[PDB]
Amino acid sequence: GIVEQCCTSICSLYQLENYCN
Amino acid sequence: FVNQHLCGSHLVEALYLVCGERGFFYTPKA
Repeated sequence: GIVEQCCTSICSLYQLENYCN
Repeated sequence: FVNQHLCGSHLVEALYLVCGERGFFYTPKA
């Protein structure tokens, strides 16, 4: 999930936007 | 500001900035 993608590893705008409504 | 390790409030802050008036969902377990 987001923690694995952005916390444990380096985040990206692409991934963050996957979590916008 | 988005290209780094973001945890906890740092992550939520980034989501807030990026998503704007769309809002977002933060699911640390899922």
